[PDB]
Amino acid sequence: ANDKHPTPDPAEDNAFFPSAYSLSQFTASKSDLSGAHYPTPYQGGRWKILVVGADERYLMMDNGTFFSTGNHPVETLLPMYHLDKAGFSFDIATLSGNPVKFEWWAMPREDQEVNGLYSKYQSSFRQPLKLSDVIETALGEDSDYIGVFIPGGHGALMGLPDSQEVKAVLQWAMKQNKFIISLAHGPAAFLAVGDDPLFAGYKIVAFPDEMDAQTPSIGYMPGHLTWKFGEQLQAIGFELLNTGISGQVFQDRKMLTGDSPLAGNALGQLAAKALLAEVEG
Amino acid sequence: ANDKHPTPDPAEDNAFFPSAYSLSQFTASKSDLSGAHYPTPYQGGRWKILVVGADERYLMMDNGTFFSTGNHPVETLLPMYHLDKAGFSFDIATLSGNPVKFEWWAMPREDQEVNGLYSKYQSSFRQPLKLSDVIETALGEDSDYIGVFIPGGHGALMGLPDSQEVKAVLQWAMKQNKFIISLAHGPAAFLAVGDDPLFAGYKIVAFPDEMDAQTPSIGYMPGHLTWKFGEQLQAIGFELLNTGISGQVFQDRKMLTGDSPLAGNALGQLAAKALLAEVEG
Repeated sequence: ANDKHPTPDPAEDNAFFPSAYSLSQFTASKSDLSGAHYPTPYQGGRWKILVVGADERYLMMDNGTFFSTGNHPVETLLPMYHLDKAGFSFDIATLSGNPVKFEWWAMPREDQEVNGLYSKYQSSFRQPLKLSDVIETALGEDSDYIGVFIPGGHGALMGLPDSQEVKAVLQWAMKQNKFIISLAHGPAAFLAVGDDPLFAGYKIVAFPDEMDAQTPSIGYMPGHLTWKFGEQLQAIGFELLNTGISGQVFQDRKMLTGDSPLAGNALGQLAAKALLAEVEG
Repeated sequence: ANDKHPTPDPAEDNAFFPSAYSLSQFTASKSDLSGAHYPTPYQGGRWKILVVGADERYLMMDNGTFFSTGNHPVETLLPMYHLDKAGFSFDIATLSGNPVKFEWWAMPREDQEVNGLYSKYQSSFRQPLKLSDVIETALGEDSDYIGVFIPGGHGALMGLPDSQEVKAVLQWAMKQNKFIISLAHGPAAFLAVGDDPLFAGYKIVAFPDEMDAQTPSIGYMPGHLTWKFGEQLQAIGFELLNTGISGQVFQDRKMLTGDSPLAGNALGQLAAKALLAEVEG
């Protein structure tokens, strides 16, 4: 079971899940969720958070094979767990309006708390809002969103990075001074601003490009990525604070980020703290 | 293959492929592709067929499970095979721009010609055009599209039926008197016109709602459809000509339709014929 060959995904031809060996290395049956206790949660009932998920599971590799990916379930659910306990609700959307796609092979199958949160929001993940509608009717100056959460997973590398709709959402978050929460490959979505220097100088942590060039060696992916989101973010003004991963998180004003799936819990704590602080006043 | 239990799709939670039993009844290792010989095929190198495929594989059932579907490969590749033989090219697009999703469980693995056709357009199916780009520059008054092809498969029931972009394509096709080719569940895409009476009085064949209501009994789908595309088509003026399925195709002006996966070959011949007759007009 310590095999390094990518595992074929029967749902799609020439598609592969991470090899068994890489799975034993980067996934676990339980998550490290902890410290999700907030004595004074938000009771206002107005402020919620918008989640922009990935609507595609299959990412094209340089060799033509499809990496069977999507949003990373730990990177998505842990931050949501803390924010949920902090008293905030979530609206879930995708660009196409099609179901959010998770990397189910990374789901902690024996983690009761994490599974219970997905259960709470499964109807929304499976039948999300279409982002265009949210832009049309739920943003603007008096939106009920206190922030936007863009989870990682390689699924975030598709659509989001060059979507005018994502650009609209980011422009709104900045113009209305809202929280922008992301981690790992999630920050690839920030590239949607194009050459609009909206994020010049911002400091973030994100999944290291170098590691993406390395995981295929143990079959985590069936080929290599066709572009590097890290260098692109740097090209438009972001300062990447990390070169490795350790579950590190960082807050630059209202921009909260995490470096990888290891940062799921730390990010949840970080954001819960920031959001509660703002409503506290 | 006697097993009638829906088969778990490992890529997605609570998603199921058709039961082994239903597959033995509705799919085969080879197709009935035949008579794809056109003595004098089109050689002008201009006219093309626009293909609008399905970008989503998971359809929500009435019981909350997902039917692991997509476009039906036979319904898709046979009409294309003939038109290819006829000398016409194709542009493949999806609403989101995400990869066309095929019901791979129905692909004839032992069909040489069919598999070779897929290989030829493999890159376009996996990395299709986004419909909005096609609408911005490929339509108009002097388009190179001689017709539009919308293949079936239950994947066609998602996105297409209420897409404003599909509406633009169909209103355009009708205004410019272009061929509209579809079969089985593909005609559900015609509902995109909403309340435009454009199709009043048209005769077409399509997969019967009555049949959809029963396939779940043998595990073809993990639940039942949440709506009936046939009844809605009738509600906007379409006259459904078929009660069951037999490979039946019909031509009413430039509306060319087939009744089910069985109509793939005949629709290809019908389309090839109609298009060849016009180009020589």
